[PDB]
Amino acid sequence: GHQQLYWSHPRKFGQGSRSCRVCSNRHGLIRKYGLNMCRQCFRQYAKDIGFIKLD
Amino acid sequence: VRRACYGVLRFIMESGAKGCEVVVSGKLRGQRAKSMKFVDGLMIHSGDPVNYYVDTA
Amino acid sequence: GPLQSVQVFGRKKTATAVAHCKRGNGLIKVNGRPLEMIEPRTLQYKLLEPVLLLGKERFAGVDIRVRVKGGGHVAQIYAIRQSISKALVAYYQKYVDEASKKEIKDILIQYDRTLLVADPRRCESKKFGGPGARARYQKSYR
Amino acid sequence: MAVQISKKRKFVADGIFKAELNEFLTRELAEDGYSGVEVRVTPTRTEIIILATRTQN
Amino acid sequence: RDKLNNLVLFDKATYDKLCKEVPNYKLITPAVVSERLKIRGSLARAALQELLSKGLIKLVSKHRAQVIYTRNTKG
Amino acid sequence: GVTVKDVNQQEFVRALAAFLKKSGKLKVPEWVDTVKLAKHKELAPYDENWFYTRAASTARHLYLRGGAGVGSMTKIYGGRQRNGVMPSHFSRGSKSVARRVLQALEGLKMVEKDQDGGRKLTPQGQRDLDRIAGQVAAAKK
Amino acid sequence: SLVIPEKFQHILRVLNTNIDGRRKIAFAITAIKGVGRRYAHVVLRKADIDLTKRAGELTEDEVERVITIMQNPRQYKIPDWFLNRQKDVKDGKYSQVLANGLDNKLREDLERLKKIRAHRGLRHFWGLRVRGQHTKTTGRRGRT
Amino acid sequence: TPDIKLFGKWSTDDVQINDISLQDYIAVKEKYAKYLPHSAGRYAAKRFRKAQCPIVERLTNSMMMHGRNNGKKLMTVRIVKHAFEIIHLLTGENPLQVLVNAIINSGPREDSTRIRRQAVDVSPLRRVNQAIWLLCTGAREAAFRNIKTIAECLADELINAAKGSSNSYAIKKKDELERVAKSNR
Amino acid sequence: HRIRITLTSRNVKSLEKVCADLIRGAKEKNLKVKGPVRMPTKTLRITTRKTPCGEGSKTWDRFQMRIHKRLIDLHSPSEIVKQITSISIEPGVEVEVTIA
Amino acid sequence: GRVRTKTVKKAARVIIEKYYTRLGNDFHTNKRVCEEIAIIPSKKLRNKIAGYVTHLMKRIQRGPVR
RNA sequence: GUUAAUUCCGAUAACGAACGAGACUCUGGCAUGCUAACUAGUUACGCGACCCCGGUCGGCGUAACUUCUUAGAGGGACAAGUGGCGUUCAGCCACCCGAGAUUGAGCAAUAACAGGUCUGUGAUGCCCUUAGAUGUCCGGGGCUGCACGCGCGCUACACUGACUGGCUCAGCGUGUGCCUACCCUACGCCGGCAGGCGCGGGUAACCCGUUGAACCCCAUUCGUGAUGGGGAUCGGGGAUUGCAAUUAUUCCCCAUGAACGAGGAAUUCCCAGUAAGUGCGGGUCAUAAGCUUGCGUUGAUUAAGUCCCUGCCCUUUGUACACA
Ligand SMILES: [Mg+2]
Ligand SMILES: [Mg+2]
Ligand SMILES: [Mg+2]
Ligand SMILES: [Mg+2]
Ligand SMILES: [Mg+2]
Ligand SMILES: [Mg+2]
Ligand SMILES: [Mg+2]
Ligand SMILES: [Mg+2]
Ligand SMILES: [Mg+2]
Ligand SMILES: [Mg+2]
Ligand SMILES: [Mg+2]
Ligand SMILES: [Mg+2]
Repeated sequence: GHQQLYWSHPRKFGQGSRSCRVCSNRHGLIRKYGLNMCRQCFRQYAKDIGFIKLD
Repeated sequence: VRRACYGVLRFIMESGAKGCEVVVSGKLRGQRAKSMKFVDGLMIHSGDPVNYYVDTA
Repeated sequence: GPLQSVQVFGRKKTATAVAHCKRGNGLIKVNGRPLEMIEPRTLQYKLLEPVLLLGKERFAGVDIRVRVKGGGHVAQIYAIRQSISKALVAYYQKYVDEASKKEIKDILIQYDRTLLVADPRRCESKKFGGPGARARYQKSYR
Repeated sequence: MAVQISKKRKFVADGIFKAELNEFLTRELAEDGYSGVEVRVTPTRTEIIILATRTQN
Repeated sequence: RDKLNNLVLFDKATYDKLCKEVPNYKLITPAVVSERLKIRGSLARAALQELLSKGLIKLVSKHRAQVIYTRNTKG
Repeated sequence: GVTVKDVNQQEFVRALAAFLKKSGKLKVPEWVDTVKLAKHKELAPYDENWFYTRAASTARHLYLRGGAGVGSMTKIYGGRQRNGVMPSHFSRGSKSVARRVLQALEGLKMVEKDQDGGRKLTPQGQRDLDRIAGQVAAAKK
Repeated sequence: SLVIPEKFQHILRVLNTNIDGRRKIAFAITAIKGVGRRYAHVVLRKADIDLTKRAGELTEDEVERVITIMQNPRQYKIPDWFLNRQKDVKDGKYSQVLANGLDNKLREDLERLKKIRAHRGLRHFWGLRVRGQHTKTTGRRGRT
Repeated sequence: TPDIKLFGKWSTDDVQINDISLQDYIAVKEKYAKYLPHSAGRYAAKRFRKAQCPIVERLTNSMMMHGRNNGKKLMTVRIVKHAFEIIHLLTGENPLQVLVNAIINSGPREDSTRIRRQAVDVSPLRRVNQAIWLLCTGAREAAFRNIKTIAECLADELINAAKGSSNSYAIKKKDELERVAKSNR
Repeated sequence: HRIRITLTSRNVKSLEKVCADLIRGAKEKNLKVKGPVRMPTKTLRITTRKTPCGEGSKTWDRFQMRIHKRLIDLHSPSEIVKQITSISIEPGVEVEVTIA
Repeated sequence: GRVRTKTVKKAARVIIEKYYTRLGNDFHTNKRVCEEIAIIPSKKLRNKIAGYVTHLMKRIQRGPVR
């Protein structure tokens, strides 16, 4: 049926399973320290998180 | 746009600021992207004091 | 009776070597083994340099134990080289007269500044856009 | 805590908490004069002060 | 163009020449012996080790890259 | 007397290899003569009794520091992994060869398994190591 | 020993392939196809051979023993993982094949791929990279 | 030996520098001779601090070249030591004196440059640098693709340069540069 | 009796003020106190591209986040530790009180 | 180049104009004097101002300053 | 005139100013002094083990202390002292004392490009489509295709090297997840290896881990031969990840053993712990480093200058250019 083909592909791995938590896109994801967000929004919200370019 | 930037700048100079910089970018008086810039007062740009001496929006 | 313990560190780029002088006989050992077996053996006379410059009479009354960590081979060798000399200078400053300390300091300085003064040169940070600190990647026109 | 998260992930999660908080209140309190937030995380109580201009609004 | 056809083992004349002239050389090292006698370097090293076993040459400083031998003492 | 640290180690491991040649009861495995000692090595060793020499090296490493299991043995016997067209990296050694070395040194009492994991060295092995240290000292004197 | 002995073979002849007697035995066997450095050292170790000797000093009954050990790996205690025809398709026997049957079984494997008409056999017939290589930038010196 | 210094087994004294032009720029006598040609560094900080570096250390530093050998100073200390052994066992003199004579003979007194090329006489420090480069380049060219080792080649090049028999590559390039500068002046 | 306060903070001088205030509180309440033991700090390093797209010169950011962890051992019952940690806390410092 | 800027030089001239009696020849004395009398936020700027104070005091002991 | 600098001195129809540079922040080093420490240790003791009173132990436990450990407040260096040059001003060079007498990065002004990004966005105007969809889901393929050319890189062309054993030293770091299904691994057996099977430790100065990393050092084998250099291509087999590896995902074993003998015109990057050699972490990662970003080891040649080329910044000059 349609219920057995709509969301039956395995999403246990890969970059298509995870996404950004702002853009929900699947490119340039920062998975380090559980950020799980793209580098553009990381540059956007690094001041709000606490990251700062000291050196 | 001009009167609104004049009003915002006059209000913040009435409140009391060391200096300001109002940049309105976009399409004005036509299709070509014209960017207006209103600067007066003491305003610093470079160095570590830009982190905690100015407020940027 | 009184313990004449002198603990003096010596630093290269990363290697830190702490020498320890006491009252005793003329034996010098580094990490539980003497100076005659510290590889590479090409820098054996470099290890023997304070003994060869000062004679066995100065080192006869001092026993030196050195604990070493960090760096590479030449770094640890030059670290213990600096550290045993600085430890002997500090021991002769603390427990005997300052004139012999000044003469031994003159003998060490007239040979090499590295025996007493550490080198402040350390590794420069690598920058983005290059395989090293100063070098860049190969720029390709056209 | 039973999940036992590390401090490396915990301060990052608090930063993303403050970021999503600031963005949500920027989108929602925009017409009312939003100016910021300040969150004091105490044990068993979470004080979270909206800093804004028009308190009646 | 050029090819070095060195001897893998001793000829009789080359062995007599190594017994005659090589303990009279000031440089007794296997590369120089191989260059002068057109033999292998390993063959030269085994030859100098057996000359050490016989007792006609004097060791100066041996090493994993190069061993150094010279003549016997003069007096 | 003397310890093994006053002794030059390069001839000391060969002297303990000669001591294991003199003893001859380590119960060597059957696959000694044909195996390659690591995944990063390319050939078999030139020496026919590499097992005794590496057991000597294992004895002096466990004398210097104990609690070294099979992972630490592969760490001390790792090396360059020449990947050919790719750049080289560090590669750990073979596990089973040092495992058989530790089983031989547990068979004849030179090492003993210690609590909280690892192999330490027994006082009988310390006695044998200091006796052969005195032997190499008397040889170099 | 150090001089040239009697009956010194400058070139040995084993399995229609010349062997340089100047070269050391564990490397002089490597001129034969199907045997390399590792399997040569395994054969010389499983036989009672001083491997310091050259390939001209050793005797003819002993090189016949070397030939029998190289032709029969299983019967002289060599494991199955030193072999280049582990679990063959046609007969299923762990064996070491030397310098003519190697090319024969290679062209028979190419003929089997040609018969089954696989993509692997098609890339072999075309003369291209079959293990999945990128032929866009490399492989130009072979084709003109 | 606390008073007099021994370069390995070699004496500091009895090293006569023939050229008085190369007296200060050859740092070999009574202050700069050490136990090993290895050292810590700092000689490349100031301009004329390179002249105070000892000449055996300068040969040790200039020997390590061509990619695969950059940063093997213990290894080229071994090379220079065995080369001094071969120099003593061939010539029968002081290897330090042979090296000083090799620098004096191999150093070109003039060169030519663009001010058409005009010839000018070079600085003595530049002459020492050119000699150290040329004899090292000749030794490496003799050692590349050869049975003769690098210590034997460096010993033969230093002995041929101290002799001046025109069989050394350094002496040949010195004569070539001197002849070109004699021509275009 | 042996109660362990762990102080984790991003700012430096605020954490120093908090640990000094805990030292002054222990000195006023008269208990055996250990010194403020510093841990080696952690530098969370992120290196991304400056450009949102990929077309530009190869420029790279260095986003740093330094976190610091001090610890203070107290020889006192639980109510004293709760009374000390209840008073004068500021948002930069996270406090973890271990009983054992 | 170790060239002093105007924020060093004018502030040092104001310090010497207001506190000529307190300042002296020794760098480590009049550096602490300038630290006491002037609110300087950073040690490097403080050292620059104190060094230019010492140099102008040498100029004053040599002769008149414009 | 001076400076890395529109940096200052000084002249002066200019005066008073402002951004930038500088100043600032972080990093690197020096403080046998202050604060600290059972998630770092030190040295003394008490035992234990071994060798002939003494030596070793990262074997155990405790007695003061912080030299080594880490991180906080401070301090220290400023052309300050001397000798010269210089309007005796701005400043420049050398030297003594000394850990430094130019450590490195971040930030970075006005004005602009019709430079890149609508394929980062639930930033977006307009246009197109909107159910037989350019929306969304599933299966397979492709993004890897190969007569050709270019660019960034890796491997090398060997004897200053390769192979085989022995010795011996690091620092950045990271590590069990909101969805999320995927962590670092000690140790004991099975197997040659890739790996597999069980007990543990670790949310991290606790465990991996004293991070037993390479280059290098020592000792054999090789002998100038496209050779034991080099490992491309290709056959046979064995394992892990995943629902699924065929167009070989990767890894391991045997075998096959190509060009390449230091590279033409042309051209890149760099001057001190620098280039280069060399290995280790993060990102992409279920499986995964020839890339990139950081770190550590060994560690130099030559230069302290110039506008010759390529360009840049001031002043004057000329212009028939001003999308210059
Ligand atoms: Mg500014
Ligand atoms: Mg700035
Ligand atoms: Mg190793
Ligand atoms: Mg050669
Ligand atoms: Mg455009
Ligand atoms: Mg699909
Ligand atoms: Mg592509
Ligand atoms: Mg091409
Ligand atoms: Mg090879
Ligand atoms: Mg080959
Ligand atoms: Mg990439
Ligand atoms: Mg005109």
